[PDB]
Order: sequence, then C-alpha cells, then structure tokens
Amino acid sequence: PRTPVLWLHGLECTCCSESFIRSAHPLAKDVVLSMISLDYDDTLMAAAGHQAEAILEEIMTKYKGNYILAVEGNPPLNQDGMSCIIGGRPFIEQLKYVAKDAKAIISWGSCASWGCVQAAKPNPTQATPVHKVITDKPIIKVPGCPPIAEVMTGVITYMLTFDRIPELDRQGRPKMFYSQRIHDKCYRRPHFDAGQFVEEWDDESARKGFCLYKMGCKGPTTYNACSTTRWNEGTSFPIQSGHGCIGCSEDGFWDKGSFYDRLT
Amino acid sequence: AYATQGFNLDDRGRRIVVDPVTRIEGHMRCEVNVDANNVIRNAVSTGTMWRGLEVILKGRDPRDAWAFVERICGVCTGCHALASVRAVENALDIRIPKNAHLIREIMAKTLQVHDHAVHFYHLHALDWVDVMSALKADPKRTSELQQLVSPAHPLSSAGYFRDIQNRLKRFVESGQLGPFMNGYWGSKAYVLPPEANLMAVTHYLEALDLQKEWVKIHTIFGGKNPHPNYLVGGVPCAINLDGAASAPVNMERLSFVKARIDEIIEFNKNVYVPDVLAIGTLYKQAGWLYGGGLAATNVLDYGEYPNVAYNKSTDQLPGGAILNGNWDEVFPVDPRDSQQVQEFVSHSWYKYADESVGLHPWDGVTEPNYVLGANTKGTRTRIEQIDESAKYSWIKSPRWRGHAMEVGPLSRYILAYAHARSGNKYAERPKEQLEYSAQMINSAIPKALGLPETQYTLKQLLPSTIGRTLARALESQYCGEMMHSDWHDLVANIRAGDTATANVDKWDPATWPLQAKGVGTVAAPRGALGHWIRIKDGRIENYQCVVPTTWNGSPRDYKGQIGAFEASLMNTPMVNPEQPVEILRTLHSFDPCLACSTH
Ligand code: SF4
Ligand code: F3S
Ligand SMILES: [Cl-]
Ligand SMILES: [Cl-]
Ligand SMILES: [Kr]
Ligand SMILES: [Kr]
Ligand SMILES: [Kr]
Ligand SMILES: [Kr]
Ligand SMILES: [Kr]
Ligand SMILES: [Kr]
Ligand SMILES: [Kr]
Ligand SMILES: [Kr]
Ligand SMILES: [Kr]
Ligand SMILES: [Kr]
Ligand SMILES: [Kr]
Ligand SMILES: [Kr]
Ligand SMILES: [Kr]
Ligand SMILES: [Kr]
Ligand SMILES: [Kr]
Ligand SMILES: [Kr]
Ligand SMILES: [Kr]
Ligand SMILES: [Kr]
Ligand SMILES: [Mg+2]
Repeated sequence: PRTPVLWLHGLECTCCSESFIRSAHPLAKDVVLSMISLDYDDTLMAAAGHQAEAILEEIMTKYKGNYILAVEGNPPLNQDGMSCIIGGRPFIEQLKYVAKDAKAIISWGSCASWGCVQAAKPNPTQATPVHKVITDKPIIKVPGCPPIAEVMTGVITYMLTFDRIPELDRQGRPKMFYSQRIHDKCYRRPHFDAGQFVEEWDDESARKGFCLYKMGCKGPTTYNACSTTRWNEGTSFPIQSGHGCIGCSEDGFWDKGSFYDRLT
Repeated sequence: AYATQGFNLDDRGRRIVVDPVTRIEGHMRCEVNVDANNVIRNAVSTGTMWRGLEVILKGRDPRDAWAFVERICGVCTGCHALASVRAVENALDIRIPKNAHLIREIMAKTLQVHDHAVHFYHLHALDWVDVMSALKADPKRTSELQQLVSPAHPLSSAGYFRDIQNRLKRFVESGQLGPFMNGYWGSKAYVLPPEANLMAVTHYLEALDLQKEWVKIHTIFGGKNPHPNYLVGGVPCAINLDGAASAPVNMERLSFVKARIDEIIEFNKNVYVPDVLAIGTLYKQAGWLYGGGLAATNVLDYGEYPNVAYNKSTDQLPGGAILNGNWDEVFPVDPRDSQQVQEFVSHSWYKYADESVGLHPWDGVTEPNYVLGANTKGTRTRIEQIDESAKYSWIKSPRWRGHAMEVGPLSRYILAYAHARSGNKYAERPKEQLEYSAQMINSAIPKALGLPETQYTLKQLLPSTIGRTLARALESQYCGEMMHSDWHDLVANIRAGDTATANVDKWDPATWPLQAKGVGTVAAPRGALGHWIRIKDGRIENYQCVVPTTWNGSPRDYKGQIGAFEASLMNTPMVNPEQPVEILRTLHSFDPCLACSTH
C-alpha cells in the first residue's frame, strides 16, 4: 500500500501546490498514482463539504501514526482564527486535529515554515508558522516561495523510500537541498569575485550577465538549490533571468529592507 | 425573501452547506436553500480567508510592491505583478520599451493558457466526467470517439486508451482512491457515455504532464514558475545575441520559447477546445443550460492586449460594460473615474465610516471587522448556518456605477462579440471562434454522434455554465495564437537593432513627484483585475486591489443586489441536495480563486 498524505491548506497563495505539479523527476502524476495516496487535498479532490470532511476521520483511524501531514500555508491567530475558516471552524483547529496522529509533518513553503507574505509587518491576521503551533511532532521545513518543484518531490521521495525524515540543519531544513547559499555556486560568481556588477537595469553590464549584488541580490545570505538544481527542469533561476535573489527561502525575507537595496 | 435583478430570492426552503468548496484555489463556503423540488432559490457566497496584503503594503517602496502582490496568488501567478508594475509606471509616467511590453504580453498569455487548461482538466472536469464510468469504456469505441472529436490529435489508438484504462483500473482496485475518494460517481447528474469519460481521464493525465512545459516560458523571462520576477520600468531579462548564455535572453532562449508556444497551440486546438465542445454538446443535449446568472444581463472587462502599446482602441480583447442583456450597446469603462468602480462592505467583514456608500479604490479602506449576524446558527468559531442578512464574507462587493457585473472569459467573449458586431475589427477572431463553436455544438457534433441538431443562438448558449466553460477554452486558444504573433514581433524588433528591456530614467525615487497616484489593469485569467496606488514621499500611501473573483464572488451590496456566483446558482435543480454536483459544476465554471478575491 501507498503512504497516505493529508495535504492541508491554511492562509496561502497556493504556489507550493503549483510548484509540486511542475516536478519532472518524478512526475506529479507518478507521485499521486504510484508513490503516495493523496487522500485529502482541497485543490484536486473530487469530494467537497461533508464528503471531504469525512475522509480525514477515515484515514486518521485506519492509518493512525502512519500518514504524512503536509501543510501549505499557515494559521492566523487574530480574528479568533476566523480569518481562515474550514467547515465553519478555525483552520488552527483542523491543523491540530490532523497533526495529532501524523507520522511526520511537512511544512511546505515559506508560509508554513516561517510565515511568508501575510506575516510581513504589520501581520494583520497574526499568521503563525506551523512549528510555533504544533510543538510535539517531527516537522521538516521546506522553505521558499514556492520551493523548487524537485526539492518538494525530492523530500517526498526520500521519506517514502526510507520511512525517515532526511537530516535537517538547525532551522529544520533538509541538508540535501538547503546546505548551500545561492552565492556559493551562482554562475555570476566570477563577476562578483572580479568586482563586475550591474549598476542600472539593462546597462552594458546587465547585457553581459554581471553580478546582481548592487541591484539587491540576496544570494549571499540565502540557502536554496536554485543556482545548481535550478527551476522548471533546470531551465533557469531568478539570477540567470536577470533579477537578484529576493531571499525567498529565508525566515522574514519580506522585512529585511527593499529587495533592491544591496547587502552591506 | 426578496426580488432583485429578476431573481426571486427565498430562504424558506431546505438549507444546504458546502464547506469546504474543493477544487478551487483557497477557501470558500457556499450555502443554498432549495425548494420542494430541489431547485435552488437562494445562494450565499462566503470567502473564508483573508491575509491583508493591502495593509501590509503601506509604507513600503513602490518598486518592491509587485513581489508582495504577486503572492496574492500562485495560480494566477504574475498577473498581480503585472498590474502592480503597470500601476507604478502609470503613477510615475514611465513608458516601458517595446521588448518589455512584448515579453510581458507573452508571459500574460502563457499564464492564460496554463491557468485555463489546468483549471478545466484538474479542477473542473470531475464535475462533468464520471471517472468510474471510464472503467466501463470500450477502448476501440473510445479510439473511434477520439478520432471524431479531434481527428488531428495523434494519441488516438485503442491500445493507448486500453493502457490508460488499465492504470486507472489498478489504481481503483488498490482500494486507495486518493483524489477520487468519496466522489459523487454514478449520480444521474453525470450524462457522458463511458467512452467520453475515458477520453477525458486520458486528457487529464496528458494535461498534467504537459502543463509543466508551458510555464518554462515564464522561467526563461522571469526566472521561475510559480512567481516569476517582474520590474518597474521593463523586464530584468536583458538581451544579447552575440551573449552566448552570458545574457538572460539570446536567440537560443527565444527559439526555446517558440517551441513551447507551438506546443501550446497544438494542445489548445487538438485537445482542450474539442473536448469542451464535445462535453458541452452532450450536456446541451441533456438540457443542462443552467448557470447563466448575471452573464445574461451585466458583463464587464477593462479591455486588454492592444496591437499598439498604450493605444486602447487596438485592444484584441476589447472591453467595456454591457447592461440588461443589451449587446448592441457597450459602455466605456474608466478605472480612474470615482463613480464607476466602487466597493461596498455592507455584507463583508470590514468597516467603513459610512457603509451605505461604495469607495473607489484610490479612496479604498481595508479595516477588518469579523462579526456574525443575529440569525447565525452556531457560534463565532463554530458556524453551522451563516447569516447572509448581515456580514458574511471576507470578499468586498465591487460594483460598476452601482451595477453588479460578471467578469471573466465569458464576459470578454460577450464583449468581443458585441464589439465585432458594431464594426470593431480587432475582435474578429473571438467572433469567428464563437460562430464556429455554435455550429459545432448545434450541428456538426450532433450529426457526428447521431444526435438531433439544435438551433440555439449565441444569445441563448453563452449565458450558461456550458457557455462560461467554452469561453475559457476559446480564450486559451486565442491567447496561444496571439503570443505566437507577439514572439515574431519581439524577434523582429531585436533583429532590427532594438535590444532595450528597461527604462531606468525614473528608477531612483529622487526623480519622482512627491505625490502621485496610478492604476494598472490586467485581463487576468478570471476577469478584470485592477491595482490602484497612491505614492507619497517615495512610499506607498495606499494600495487597493479589486480582483476578478472579488467581482464574481462578492456578497450582497448596500441595495441587496447579488453577485455573479450567487446569481449563477439560482434556479438550478439538484439531483440530490446532499451531493453538491451541480453547485460545484457552476461555481467551478467561474474558476474561483479565493486568495485572489480576498488578498
Ligand atoms: S548574482 Fe547574487 S548570488 Fe550570484 S554572484 Fe552575484 S550576489 Fe552572488
Ligand atoms: S528569490 Fe527564491 S527562488 Fe531561489 S534565487 Fe532566491 S531563493
Ligand atoms: Cl517568511
Ligand atoms: Cl505592460
Ligand atoms: Kr505529497
Ligand atoms: Kr498537489
Ligand atoms: Kr495545483
Ligand atoms: Kr497531481
Ligand atoms: Kr494523477
Ligand atoms: Kr517518515
Ligand atoms: Kr454562491
Ligand atoms: Kr489550481
Ligand atoms: Kr464528435
Ligand atoms: Kr490513472
Ligand atoms: Kr488521481
Ligand atoms: Kr477527468
Ligand atoms: Kr482523472
Ligand atoms: Kr487519473
Ligand atoms: Kr495550453
Ligand atoms: Kr471528451
Ligand atoms: Kr463543458
Ligand atoms: Kr457557442
Ligand atoms: Mg481589495
């Protein structure tokens, strides 16, 4: 039998779900048909309303302590939790209920991992990352807005193959994908090392692919696989396409000043 | 119980709740009342999420705004970034170079195709297709059906369909149905024959594999998908032909983009449009013409895709507003006019000083006020039945000159048709698509399948859930065709010697006026999108978004007028009031994006 996954959605934009289905190796089709049993997921599931709700109970009972809880988005604590309502109740109540009997919890994306855009100042909903609400369960953070598709499916693949969470760094991220800063292997690094920088958009330096540090690139302080694995089956990444990294896999990246202000 | 917009609302019948509404983006609750014969006589749209992006933007740099608002939605990814950079450029009087214009258009049209096709197959199709019936299908007859529906589609053999059916069989026989668990399979609301169901399941799988290729266009120009990067003043993807993977865009990268565009054109022409025409024909034959709602009277779009940049008379999806079902009169729509686009919060979880008025978004206010009405069944944190006489949604209520409007591909196609009939030549292609579609649905497909021919007019066919679904597919096709043209224009311009991608003359805030206001509009996948910004001393003073699903999913206004979702469910019979098949089918035809609607 295939390991059940209950994929919950809090406050989110749904980018992590979309990224997941971009995976080329493995294909999302093959993940859903042959690797996991995606038993609850608002995005794709046939059942709605009472019929959808009924699935959660059935799976938690039959596979107690043997399903994976994946969480996209996050719970709000303001508005009595009713800035995110599911089945007439606060999302945080659903999150806690489903988290109780999970074998493992995946915090997909910067929303679930850290808070992302809704948690940027002044955080009107008091959106709170999963690990600050669920404090007694094994959690893996897979940050990024969204994370790279193959990083997401890479995490699933590891967990299914080994029935273990991969080795994590101090912030709870998988070392197999988040051990390097973008700046370590960024192909524009020789330009950085030679003091060759873009100073204005579409200047001669930009047309020669000079380093984006002075245009605000946050690659030197951001851990992700973007410079090596790259995006959408290794087609490009933000820097290759000409925009600096905005730090999207790092905790609180929206409140670290303008994206176009250089690091000091 | 009261009458509005020709609808007789009545909440005395049986109350049905659908929470969560699934196969949408984000969070929605729907309630209806049905009469003694299971006909919907009342409908209530509740947006069940809010994040407060408008509040978060205050005090930040206008040049950063696009990245924040892009995260309103990862499904319609990039359309908010486009609206934002357009709004800032409008505020600061910045004209972008031709290549930046064309690249943004290509990215926009790529989003349209991706969003539309994924919506139809992965979110909508299960409302029309019984996947368990596909197990009963004969692969030879499925092959024969495929060849009739789309003779040019190369994946048509009996063996291919047999393989797909066998994988579905093994999946179902595992006892782990996953996304098909507790579905409504076998309901009399499903009318397709087994062969049609198997064909659709096959294409669901094909589309799931192909959709990841289309977005590589975003990846080339914007670095990543979801959430490609944008730029105030142009695009970041600098051009250099001679540059050999030294610049973001060289000729090899452009050739790659063209290959992806050509694939998109084949998919729309051979898979998506023919499937929708065929499924639409069969549901038409069953008499399922419900769901017209406001499309029968009031439709709006800002107008988009000008042949000549900054020349709105050349819009290839020309916009405006139609009222009262009068397709002979298109009113111009001006996003700058304070008396046109306004948002009410009378029945929304927000507060205004005076909630008897609607605010134009340059004067917009977003102060949360989560409070439930006196007739609520349940508590503040455990709602059993929501009270729609009071505040019942995180979605504001946008209106145009006080009128409730439907937005979306259907609205754009009705407008295009109206424009084309008035002599607008830029709308000729959508008109051709509609006339072709009507002939297929009425005559060609019935004749091919041995069904009676019908004589429905576009006036009759279009304002319906079938029509709404069809318009989306046609729009996808048109967008693929347009971006093919845009690609040629881009390459020609670069080869002529114009490699500029950004205007940086007003990049530095020291060059800005100390106060400014701007608006950016986009024909987003789900309809009319606008961002309205006020800038003061280099910072965002106000930032207000009015998003397509805000229009369509809106709760009632101060006058009690209903929005598009609520109107669309009215007067629809349900086979079984405890199985929301018809509710889902019609709601899904709007492609609701709830994160978008609430932001
Ligand atoms: S572009 Fe960014 S990540 Fe790459 S070398 Fe320069 S600063 Fe480092
Ligand atoms: S913005 Fe995000 S996608 Fe990668 S290059 Fe930077 S971590
Ligand atoms: Cl964050
Ligand atoms: Cl533009
Ligand atoms: Kr998953
Ligand atoms: Kr997914
Ligand atoms: Kr998705
Ligand atoms: Kr999937
Ligand atoms: Kr699938
Ligand atoms: Kr695990
Ligand atoms: Kr509704
Ligand atoms: Kr989606
Ligand atoms: Kr057909
Ligand atoms: Kr399948
Ligand atoms: Kr599936
Ligand atoms: Kr399907
Ligand atoms: Kr399917
Ligand atoms: Kr499937
Ligand atoms: Kr497509
Ligand atoms: Kr079909
Ligand atoms: Kr359809
Ligand atoms: Kr039609
Ligand atoms: Mg708004």
